[PDB]
Amino acid sequence: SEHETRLVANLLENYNKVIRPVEHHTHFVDITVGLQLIQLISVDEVNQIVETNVRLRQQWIDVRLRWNPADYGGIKKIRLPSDDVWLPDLVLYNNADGDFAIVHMTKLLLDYTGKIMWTPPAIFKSYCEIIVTHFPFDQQNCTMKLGIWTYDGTKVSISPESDRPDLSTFMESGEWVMKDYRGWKHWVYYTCCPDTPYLDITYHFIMQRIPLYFVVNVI
Amino acid sequence: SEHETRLVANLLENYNKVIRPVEHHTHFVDITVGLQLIQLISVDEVNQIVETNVRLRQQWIDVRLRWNPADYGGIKKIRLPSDDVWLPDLVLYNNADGDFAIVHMTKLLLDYTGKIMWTPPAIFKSYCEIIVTHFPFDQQNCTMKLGIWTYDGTKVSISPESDRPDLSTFMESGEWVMKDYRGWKHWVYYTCCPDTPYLDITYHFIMQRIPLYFVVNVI
Amino acid sequence: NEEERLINDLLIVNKYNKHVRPVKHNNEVVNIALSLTLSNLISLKETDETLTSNVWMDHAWYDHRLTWNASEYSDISILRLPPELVWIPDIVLQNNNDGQYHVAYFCNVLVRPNGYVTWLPPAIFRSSCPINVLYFPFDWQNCSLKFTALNYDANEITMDLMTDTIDGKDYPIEWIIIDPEAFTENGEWEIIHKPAKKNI
Amino acid sequence: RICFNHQSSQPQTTKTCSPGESSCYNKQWSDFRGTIIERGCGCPTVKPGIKLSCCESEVCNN
Amino acid sequence: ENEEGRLIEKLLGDYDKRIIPAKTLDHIIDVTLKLTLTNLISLNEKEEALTTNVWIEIQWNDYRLSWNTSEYEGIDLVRIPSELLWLPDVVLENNVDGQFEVAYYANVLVYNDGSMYWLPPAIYRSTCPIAVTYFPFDWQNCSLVFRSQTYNAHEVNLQLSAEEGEAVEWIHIDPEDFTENGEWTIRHRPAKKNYN
Amino acid sequence: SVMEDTLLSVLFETYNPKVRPAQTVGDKVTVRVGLTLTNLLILNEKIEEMTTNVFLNLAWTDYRLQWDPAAYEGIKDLRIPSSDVWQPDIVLMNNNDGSFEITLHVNVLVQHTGAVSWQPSAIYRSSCTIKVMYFPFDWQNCTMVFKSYTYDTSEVT
Ligand SMILES: *[C@@H]1O[C@H](CO)[C@@H](O[C@@H]2O[C@H](CO)[C@@H](O[C@@H]3O[C@H](CO[C@H]4O[C@H](CO[C@H]5O[C@H](CO)[C@@H](O)[C@H](O)[C@@H]5O[C@H]5O[C@H](CO)[C@@H](O)[C@H](O)[C@@H]5O)[C@@H](O)[C@H](O[C@H]5O[C@H](CO)[C@@H](O)[C@H](O)[C@@H]5O)[C@@H]4O)[C@@H](O)[C@H](O[C@H]4O[C@H](CO)[C@@H](O)[C@H](O)[C@@H]4O[C@H]4O[C@H](CO)[C@@H](O)[C@H](O)[C@@H]4O)[C@@H]3O)[C@H](O)[C@H]2NC(C)=O)[C@H](O)[C@H]1NC(C)=O
Ligand SMILES: *[C@@H]1O[C@H](CO)[C@@H](O[C@@H]2O[C@H](CO)[C@@H](O[C@@H]3O[C@H](CO[C@H]4O[C@H](CO[C@H]5O[C@H](CO)[C@@H](O)[C@H](O)[C@@H]5O[C@H]5O[C@H](CO)[C@@H](O)[C@H](O)[C@@H]5O)[C@@H](O)[C@H](O[C@H]5O[C@H](CO)[C@@H](O)[C@H](O)[C@@H]5O)[C@@H]4O)[C@@H](O)[C@H](O[C@H]4O[C@H](CO)[C@@H](O)[C@H](O)[C@@H]4O[C@H]4O[C@H](CO)[C@@H](O)[C@H](O)[C@@H]4O)[C@@H]3O)[C@H](O)[C@H]2NC(C)=O)[C@H](O)[C@H]1NC(C)=O
Ligand SMILES: *[C@@H]1O[C@H](CO)[C@@H](O)[C@H](O)[C@H]1NC(C)=O
Ligand SMILES: *[C@@H]1O[C@H](CO)[C@@H](O)[C@H](O)[C@H]1NC(C)=O
Repeated sequence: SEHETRLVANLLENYNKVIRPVEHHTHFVDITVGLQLIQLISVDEVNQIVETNVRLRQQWIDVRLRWNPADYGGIKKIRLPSDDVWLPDLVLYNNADGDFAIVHMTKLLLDYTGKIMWTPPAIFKSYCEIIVTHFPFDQQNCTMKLGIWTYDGTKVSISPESDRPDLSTFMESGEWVMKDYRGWKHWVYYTCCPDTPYLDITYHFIMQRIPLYFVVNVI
Repeated sequence: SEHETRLVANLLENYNKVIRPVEHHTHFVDITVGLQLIQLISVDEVNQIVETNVRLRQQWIDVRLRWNPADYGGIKKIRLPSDDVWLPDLVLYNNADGDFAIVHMTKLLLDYTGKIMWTPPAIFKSYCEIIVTHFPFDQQNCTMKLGIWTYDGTKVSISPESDRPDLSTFMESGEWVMKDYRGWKHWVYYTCCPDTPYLDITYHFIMQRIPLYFVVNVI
Repeated sequence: NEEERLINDLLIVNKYNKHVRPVKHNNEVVNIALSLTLSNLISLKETDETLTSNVWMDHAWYDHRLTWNASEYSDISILRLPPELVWIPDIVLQNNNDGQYHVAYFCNVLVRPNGYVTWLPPAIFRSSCPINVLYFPFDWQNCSLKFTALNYDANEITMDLMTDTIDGKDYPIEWIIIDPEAFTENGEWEIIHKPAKKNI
Repeated sequence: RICFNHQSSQPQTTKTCSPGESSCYNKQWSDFRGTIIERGCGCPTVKPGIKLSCCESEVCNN
Repeated sequence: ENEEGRLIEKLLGDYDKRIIPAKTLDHIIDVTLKLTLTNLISLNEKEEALTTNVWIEIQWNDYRLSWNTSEYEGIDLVRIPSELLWLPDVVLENNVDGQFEVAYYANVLVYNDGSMYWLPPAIYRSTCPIAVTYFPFDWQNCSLVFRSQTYNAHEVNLQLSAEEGEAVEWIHIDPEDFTENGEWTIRHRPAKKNYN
Repeated sequence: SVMEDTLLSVLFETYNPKVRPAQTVGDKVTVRVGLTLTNLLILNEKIEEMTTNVFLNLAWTDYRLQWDPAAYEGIKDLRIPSSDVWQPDIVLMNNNDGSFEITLHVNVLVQHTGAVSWQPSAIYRSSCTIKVMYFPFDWQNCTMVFKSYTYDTSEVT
């Protein structure tokens, strides 16, 4: 505690959470993004909205947050608050009526090399188109488009952590079955700016409905 | 350049927003109150609640907030946040389940003489005796009672800005017709304190119902 | 104005700490007298089992640090202070149904030269009231608002009922207060009894 | 069978279409940030806000 | 070292965000706004409220936030959190709830000449009275009214955006990515500057 | 009380509530997690949710909040606002809304030995799966999972 106290005082002395973590303005900061699906809360077929309970795992290096364990009694990891350091402004582009950014400012893990791992919770309300041609035997393809709001791919780069979401701790639904899920990263160039890419990771979930309630209650 | 920055820095340097704007503690500050009705949102006849969108116009003088334009390049008006200066605590006494005081802390206008004009928005949810003897052809008299919560009429005096509420920007309703509206100021004395008056302005609105939805749907 | 000088002597000069009980020795108790005024009864929803009410709670205590001599500061005999600068008693509704334990509007406190402090914040409370349906629709219900001090133990803070005076004598206020002239009755519920009790 | 497949104002790049494909397209539209051009193989169906062109020659979708 | 730190600490030092950036006494701030509809969520006919998800683009000029790139190695653009800067108080006036402001306070792009590009997303619940004569075969005319909550026409001049010399007198809708509502089809999306 | 002000000034002179109290690098903190149920409010079956009024009962030791009572005229305990001390991030992990943390931030009770007891209150909405085979003659098995969001086994026990 005493060593950690001194360490956190020496780490936040001349730090400014407004500037990107790069050694030169020409480099970019690489952020490894990953999505953990925990619960499927709802599917509104009228308003076309899907509500999910997720974890937004985010890893990146902050080269100003590093120390030397020998000078602090051997400490190699600490838990700083997240409002104390620079964070990426990841926004859900296809948000419908919830929160665009993260609002639960949970603590983050920091090792002596400056590598940061932050894993805050979030309720995602996404605008999902609902084809109803085959209801109650319908399959839906719902997406979650994520990206950096104010920066381009030359200043802040994002890259998926795995080829497909993490559903290892997924709570079974009762109305829906998860058939497939994948994440794809896209590069977008505009006619105005010839060599500036705009990046986004899009996760999709192919959802099959369980048609027992509606067969026993309506058909 | 720098004239209005120097002005606001010299006005808030040794200011204390906790003390009333009076030269001597025995005097009072006069506040001109006015109500602008913008839309009638709803009328709950069961819970006996009327919901309105209003602006609470408030004028008063702060004799310490004054300057001389010649020494500040001719400025005669400025816009200051409302949390920076002393404000009156006007409360809706007949509130039902909304907010008692103002919560939108909008900017206010300040003249070089110290005259202040503050006009914040508010959703008023008022309690109202609803008479249903003649429903759906019923007339309602609904009031909004306003007063200073923690001060008596010897420290903070209030006075209505006009005899009738301001309905110049009133959005027509669809269910109600405005027949008459008027505001009255009251003085109340208690036996325990012979010469201490308690003040309140009460605005009333006489509303007639349009009986068509209930003629075609129930009669 | 001499209020600025008084309030600066009280709060800044005397290094007032608002996270310390108003007592000279740690072993004494702060007596807080409490009252409740019903402004209006909004609803008693039988399906949710929730009473909604508009009440004005009324506190009174003593702070020996908020004392002055009127003769030495003009003749100031009363003072208004924001609740976020002085120590206040945190009394919460324990049987609420939502996450609203506190009053709604943190109004000013009034202080007199002897150190007597008064505070009347208004509040909207949603409380749990189990419904007896045995005689519905000719039922009468018994709803209660239970108030507790969860920041100090009974050896440090004592709750009491407030007192009045008729002819030089004191009596406790064992009831909810209702203005008989500014009260609009509820469309479905009429009040029969409204007692108040300090329970050990 | 050979089309351009670069986007917007990127350096030129080509692709070989599948056997039996004879066309080349050029989609243009504007989003909140600017204008995007999509060049590829075939002739697809586009929503009623896109400037679609199709050509049956070779490297004629620029 | 991110030169951007030197630069931003030079800018935000000696900067008061309460003060309108009017250069001289009779200087009006030209505030240029443009709307982009993302989703039409609903139109409640029992509450006469339109719910929408819009990205409003707001541009203006702050003479205090200008610099010379040669002294800062060529940096010509920087991102500053909106809560540290002076903002025009552009709000939705005809809201049914009390939500005047935007939802996400995004960063502001500041260029070396003082140009400010701010694109905050918002969720709005406007008021539009329903015409019921032809229900359910009806069409509705619903408006979104934007004003400044603090400044008058002697202080700021609200205008619409002009791209390539031609004004943008319409709501912008992405033809490729826009998902249609489910019950409502958008026929017209005009925009105009009005005076009372 | 002057002696209480003095004691508080002494204690919180260099105290940082962000740092976990590990006297030696490698030590773990022992947290005791209890629960007192005040009212089981609802078990909504249309959203698979359970609302309860509860007191959490947490206890741990902070070696930094120690003092000799004889040097402070016999003060043996202190009621301190909860935001001034270090607290473990004990949260409800299986909540159905997005409310992990507690609602009412009561004062902590700190004893001269460093023993910290915190009894906060909350209106929690937890998710439990409903077995819908014998409804309405059914019995349910709803749980409440309580762990630290940030610290793991290598840090707290
Ligand atoms: C449910 O709904 C879902 C959402 O709607 C839906 O998801 C969609 O799924 C499909 C798959 O079924 C996805 O399609 C795939 O997308 C991949 C990613 O596409 C983006 O990235 C491409 C690559 O960009 C890099 O490389 C370019 C050169 O190749 C450069 O020009 C770029 O600058 C960029 O370079 C960077 O990376 C390089 C390597 O990483 C590196 O060298 C370089 O230095 C730099 O760092 C882009 O090309 C692509 O852009 C194209 O598409 C957009 C429109 O989407 C156009 O506007 C553009 O003009 C452009 O044409 C994207 O930005 C693709 O890689 C992948 O392509 C491969 O497969 C397709 C199959 O049709 C081939 O045609 C293609 O040639 C590729 O082939 C190669 O791989 C395949 C196996 O994968 C194999 O045949 C063989 O190995 C071959 O070589 C593919 O198109 C789609 O993106 C999803 N949409 C989303 C998520 O929105 C889902 O299907 C639905 N489910 C249902 C209905 O069941
Ligand atoms: C819908 O619902 C609405 C709400 O329920 C309902 O609203 C009600 O409408 C009626 C009208 O229809 C309102 O009634 C009027 O109220 C006025 C305001 O009353 C208050 O102020 C009075 C004045 O107080 C000053 O003067 C006193 C001496 O005269 C002093 O003692 C005071 O201290 C005070 O002095 C201060 O000001 C002086 C001058 O400004 C100054 O010299 C001095 O130094 C100091 O600064 C009070 O007297 C009065 O108190 C009386 O009433 C309350 C009850 O309300 C009692 O409890 C008190 O004991 C006391 O008796 C109030 O506090 C009144 O002025 C006005 O009275 C005049 O008209 C009535 C008509 O009946 C006469 O009886 C009365 O004598 C007055 O005569 C006037 O006659 C003409 C004008 O008509 C004029 O020539 C003459 O000079 C004089 O002015 C009247 O009663 C009522 O207040 C509303 N209630 C509300 C808002 O809650 C509405 O009607 C409904 N709509 C429907 C159903 O259609
Ligand atoms: C209050 O101050 C006056 C002025 O000095 C003094 O005469 C009086 O005795 C003081 N009262 C008390 C109770 O100390
Ligand atoms: C910008 O700074 C450089 C020095 O690095 C100077 O040479 C140049 O003249 C400056 N430009 C202006 C417009 O002052």
